[PDB]
Amino acid sequence: SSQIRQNYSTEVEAAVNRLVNLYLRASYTYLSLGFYFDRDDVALEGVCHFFRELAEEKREGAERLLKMQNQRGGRALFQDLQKPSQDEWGTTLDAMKAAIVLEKSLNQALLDLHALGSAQADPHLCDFLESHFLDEEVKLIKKMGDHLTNIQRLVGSQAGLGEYLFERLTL
Amino acid sequence: SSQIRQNYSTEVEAAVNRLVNLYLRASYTYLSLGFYFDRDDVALEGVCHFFRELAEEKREGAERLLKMQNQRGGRALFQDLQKPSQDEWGTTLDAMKAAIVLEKSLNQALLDLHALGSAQADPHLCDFLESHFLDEEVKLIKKMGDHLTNIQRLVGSQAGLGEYLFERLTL
Amino acid sequence: SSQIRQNYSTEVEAAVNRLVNLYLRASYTYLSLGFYFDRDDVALEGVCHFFRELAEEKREGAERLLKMQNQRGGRALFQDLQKPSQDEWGTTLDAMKAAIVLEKSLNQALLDLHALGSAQADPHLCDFLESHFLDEEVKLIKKMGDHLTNIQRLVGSQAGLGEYLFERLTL
Amino acid sequence: SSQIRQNYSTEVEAAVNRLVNLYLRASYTYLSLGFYFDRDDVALEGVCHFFRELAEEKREGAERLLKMQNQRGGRALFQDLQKPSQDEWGTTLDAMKAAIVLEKSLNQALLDLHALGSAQADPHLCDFLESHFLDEEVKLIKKMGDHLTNIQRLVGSQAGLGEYLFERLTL
Amino acid sequence: SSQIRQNYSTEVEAAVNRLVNLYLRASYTYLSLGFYFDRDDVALEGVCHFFRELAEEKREGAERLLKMQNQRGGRALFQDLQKPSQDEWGTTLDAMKAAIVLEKSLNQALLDLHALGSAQADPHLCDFLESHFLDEEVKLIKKMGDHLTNIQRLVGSQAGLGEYLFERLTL
Amino acid sequence: SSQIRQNYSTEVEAAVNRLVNLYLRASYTYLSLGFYFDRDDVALEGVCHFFRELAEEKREGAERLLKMQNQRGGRALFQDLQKPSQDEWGTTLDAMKAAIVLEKSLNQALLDLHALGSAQADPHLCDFLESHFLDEEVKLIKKMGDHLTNIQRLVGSQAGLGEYLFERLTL
Ligand SMILES: [Cl-]
Ligand SMILES: [Cl-]
Ligand SMILES: [Cl-]
Ligand SMILES: [Cl-]
Ligand SMILES: [Cl-]
Ligand SMILES: [Cl-]
Repeated sequence: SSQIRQNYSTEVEAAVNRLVNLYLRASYTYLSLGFYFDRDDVALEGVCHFFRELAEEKREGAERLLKMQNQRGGRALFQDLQKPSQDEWGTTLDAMKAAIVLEKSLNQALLDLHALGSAQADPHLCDFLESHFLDEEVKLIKKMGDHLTNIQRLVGSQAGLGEYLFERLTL
Repeated sequence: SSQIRQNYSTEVEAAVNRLVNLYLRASYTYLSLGFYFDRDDVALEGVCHFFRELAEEKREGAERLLKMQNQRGGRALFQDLQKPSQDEWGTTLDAMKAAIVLEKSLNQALLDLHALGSAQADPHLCDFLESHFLDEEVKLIKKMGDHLTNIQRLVGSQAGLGEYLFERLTL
Repeated sequence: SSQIRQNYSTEVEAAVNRLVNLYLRASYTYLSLGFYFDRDDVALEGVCHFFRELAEEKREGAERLLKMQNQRGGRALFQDLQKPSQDEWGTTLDAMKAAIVLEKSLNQALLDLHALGSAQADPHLCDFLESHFLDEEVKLIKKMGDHLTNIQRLVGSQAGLGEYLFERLTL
Repeated sequence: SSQIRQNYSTEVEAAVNRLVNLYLRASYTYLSLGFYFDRDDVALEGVCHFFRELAEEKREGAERLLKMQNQRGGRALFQDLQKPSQDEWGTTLDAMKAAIVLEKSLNQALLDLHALGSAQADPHLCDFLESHFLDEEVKLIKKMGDHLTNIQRLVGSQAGLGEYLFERLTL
Repeated sequence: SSQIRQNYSTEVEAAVNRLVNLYLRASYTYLSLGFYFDRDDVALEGVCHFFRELAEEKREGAERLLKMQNQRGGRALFQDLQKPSQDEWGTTLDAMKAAIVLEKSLNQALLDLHALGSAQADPHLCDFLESHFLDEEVKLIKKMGDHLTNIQRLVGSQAGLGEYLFERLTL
Repeated sequence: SSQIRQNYSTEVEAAVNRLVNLYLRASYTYLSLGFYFDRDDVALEGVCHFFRELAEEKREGAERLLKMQNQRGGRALFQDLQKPSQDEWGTTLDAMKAAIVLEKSLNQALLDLHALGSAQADPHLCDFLESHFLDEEVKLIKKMGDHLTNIQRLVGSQAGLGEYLFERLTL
């Protein structure tokens, strides 16, 4: 039992460890998406770079949650990281749809945890999510929605052409 | 129905559009106050500049609310902008009293919307108001109260003299 | 009655206040067009930026007219600002057509006021419109006509593709 | 009754004045701890500097609370500052334990006030504590817990040696 | 009993601890005066800054006395800090009169302690007061007397006007 | 079947994907070791930093293997990442022993894969391991052996003292 722990519920502690698992899983998914778009038979470098950058952001999320865990006197506990849901990710469109689905699930986890922190009267947890995750997630989802719209407008008749142009002129 | 929208109530969406209307109305009021104090028969440049600067701040408020609207997947809807409540604004004192009344009504709108966001369990809205409006509004109201006190001390016997001196040495 | 006013007709004064209303209305229209193209389901950033920049130019127009009003000893009077004619603006093409219609109506207001100033023998008003509005308006209308032509050439068979390319390579 | 005060409960106002008293009392305690470790018969300069720096941080806390008090239109009221609980503070270990006890009581005061602000629907107070105190307090308590652990590992057989080494290589 | 203490009377040691209490009390008084003049209904920023700066100087005085205490091998002992004599400080005039009364009492404490050090044949104490307090106190009292005279000349018929002008053009 | 693949055996391809799994698992282990030594009740910052840096190096290893996979025309395939073998890592000594065990198993995987590449007559694979992994691994193992020796010499009678000193003066 901790020298520092104050106002830090076991329920929050545990949900924080699950969120770390989710973020790491997200990182892994993006590592898989990034290297799929680096395949010689896919070869969309801008799409590759976009997903690799998200791998990194999601790893950094987990790391910030682990630091906060320790700052509040909780105990990091790690679980198995499950492999991404797919081994091949189809088109840029398919991939960006899967990424928005993923982000909406991270975002709902963030909101679920905020609500718990709020029911537990844990304002530092609530602020920590407010300052470092909730707005970042909103901005990212807006950006992906923006991309989806542009990808979709570009499919038209000429899907290859549109995929090339999006990668070259937007990403 | 939106690709991005998550945890964003129609009630919040609508209140955000009304707040945009309020901020724009406030901007307009300050544009009118600014140009009244630029009249050759009023000629108080420091008072002019103070109100023009607030016109600009309130426009920027509306713009930030419109951006957030889009970031959450809501739909901006614009209404008629009603003209300022007055065509002539009297003394610096009169004007600063009207500006504090205006700001207290914007501030109560902000607090009403925070409360709604809080009842709707919308922590991103609550944080967004916290980070960009509530403290800014408090600081502005403090500053106007400070000015009012100084204007009032300067009326004394010699109202013209006091109005000149306030504009020259404070604004 | 004014210490400074000379050769400044009540007819000009009033038409100047109406032109201010028109410019502000134009600004508002462009604010609405700008945020429509920032929607996640429209997502054309170059179109957004083009219209936001015009919001700003039209606000600055009104501000210069209000300053001149005061410089000539007239009295600024503000009216209700009516909401933009549309809540959704369709394609880039639709939007640019609406913007040219708007600008042609501002331009005819400018010319109507010049003619009045000319009938009233008010050379300072005539010069002020000449120096700060008439050429600026011509240049803007030329630019919009240029854009319209390019948008139209790009519709061809492939409307999404053409809308993307115009926004990416021209705006 | 105030020209500026809005949504600022007498209950919050009073609790803010008590928190100011607590922070100042904390400052005083740290001033006493700092000068005890500057005694020629204690002579641990790094421990001295650590506590003097906290004296300063806690004074600055009180000052920020007094500023906010005025910004919200409340009235600062000062009380007697009670002397520190001890005139001599024993070992570095003893001192750091007393400092963690102190900080946990400041931290619980902060949380109590946040809860009150939350029950009173006072989001500006809640944000102000979130932005300037709650995380700072968590970080400080983590740091003191870190120090305690290191002090404790160093006692072992050789308490003087461990106290010297901690002061020389950590503080 | 001290390894370092030489020619340092218990009578001096104790009077030094009382002087520390006096200086801290003075600091507190000035902290209260500073925040009173930051009230929105008082709003005299130059008066605020003048008193806050004295809060700081008097804290630094106490700190230098505590350092010397330790340098001579005496033992710092802290007492209760009594609250300022007033919760509201009236006009700038009232406040500056109270500050001169306060400073004259600090100054008489300094002189009383010098006399004791002189009777005890403690030249280092006498020099320490000479080098760091007696002249500083004289200069401060001269400055406050200068301010009082200027405040008094400005009351005349027009007290608000004079209070504003003093704060704007002198402080 | 690949446009680029030449002299790249399915046996190598598969072993490369398993090595990626091993490196990622190693990264995870080091992430867990790093945050254990950041606990307030462990508090050895130099040990924390040493393991976090290895988390990063092992992630970069996996990333370089995934890039090479794609460069040779193989297909990255990801598996479940198993959780670290321990939730708590004991002393610095315990941790460094576990890290050397881990590295010896990575190193044997590297050598096993080199041998396979050598039996398959795949000189590019052999060179790639030579240039980017085998020497790096040797250097790291030497460094850990160096650390182990120093940790062990420092246990002596005084284990806490030795753990503190190693972290402060070596890491
Ligand atoms: Cl799975
Ligand atoms: Cl109206
Ligand atoms: Cl209308
Ligand atoms: Cl007491
Ligand atoms: Cl008292
Ligand atoms: Cl396992």
